Amino acid sequence: KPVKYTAAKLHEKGVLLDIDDLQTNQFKNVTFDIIATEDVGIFDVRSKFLGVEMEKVQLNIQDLLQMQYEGVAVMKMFDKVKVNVNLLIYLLNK
Repeated sequence: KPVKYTAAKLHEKGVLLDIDDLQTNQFKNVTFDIIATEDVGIFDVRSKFLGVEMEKVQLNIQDLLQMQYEGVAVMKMFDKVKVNVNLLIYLLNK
């Protein structure tokens, strides 16, 4: 069962900082599905644009925790999608 968040909701919440080359009036057209996997630490994240899956990434919460240890606040969850590490870890653990 995917948990779905629009880019706009994640932007409002502070999880998402920006999407390169997307006007903020297009954030409503971007949706992220976050899907559990057979590993408790690993999440399958799909990036959709107007209902179409454009890319996907597997995120291991331990890789995020390692970032929280270089004192890194933000990452690029997709080459264009900047996200806040601490808020993402909280989201994935919720």
